[PDB]
Amino acid sequence: IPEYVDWRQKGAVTPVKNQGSCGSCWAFSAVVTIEGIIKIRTGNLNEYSEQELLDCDRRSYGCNGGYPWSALQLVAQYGIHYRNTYPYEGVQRYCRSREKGPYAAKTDGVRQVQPYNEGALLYSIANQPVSVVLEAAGKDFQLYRGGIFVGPCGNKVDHAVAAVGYGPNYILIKNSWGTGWGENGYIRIKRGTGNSYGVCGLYTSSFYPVKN
Repeated sequence: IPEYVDWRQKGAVTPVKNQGSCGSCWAFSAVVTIEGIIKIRTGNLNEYSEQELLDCDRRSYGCNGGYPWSALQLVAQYGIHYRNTYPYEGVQRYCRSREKGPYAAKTDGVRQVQPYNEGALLYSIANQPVSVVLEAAGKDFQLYRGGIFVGPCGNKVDHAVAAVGYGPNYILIKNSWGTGWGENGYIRIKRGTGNSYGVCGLYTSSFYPVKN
């Protein structure tokens, strides 16, 4: 794999979004990977509906939290609609997929990255955007405003985001707190420190969608 990867430059990342005050970070994370893999396979970049996952994934808790892996399997089992047809509301409602018509896209499956292994995760990112978790509760993360972030932070993950590239000393992460946070909405987290948890527990739980 190359020394640098940035899916943004390859036209596979859509604009940064703001989840607002609704704990839907699991859904936003999932969508970034779906937007990613559809672009890689068909050449076309489209935005997909976070709202649809928020309302339909029965294993998840709507604005109270959820699991990016549950979302991804829903996209594999059923499909997902375009963001335009099923726009983000910032609160859980009821599943309206039925009244939106045919799904815009469908994946074939989900795969998990081997955890606590920097190399395995870099290898996946080199193939496509990946959904990852990290500890975002600490003030340093919340006030992050740029630079390569080294912490401080522990490993009590509580936030799902998406990894969209890397370089010699960092991993590139797209957050869903809008553009006024971090580097226009992104963060560069330090890698290569030799801690198997990863900085802020970044290597704990990573999943990516498969489409043939």
